[PDB]
Amino acid sequence: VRDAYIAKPENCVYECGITQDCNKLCTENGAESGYCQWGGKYGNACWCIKLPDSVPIRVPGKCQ
Repeated sequence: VRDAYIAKPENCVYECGITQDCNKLCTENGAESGYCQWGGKYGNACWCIKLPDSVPIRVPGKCQ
């Protein structure tokens, strides 16, 4: 597993600061940890700590 910017398909980010449940969603997904990254390359997004291969992250492209 490895840290990264967790997201939801199709290639879509997960805004935070309003839900404040990144740690829960991340953990449940199978990640070691997670939180709300307020200030990232693509703005505010739910960050994930230690994510399994099966659970990829947001990739550079369009959303569907």
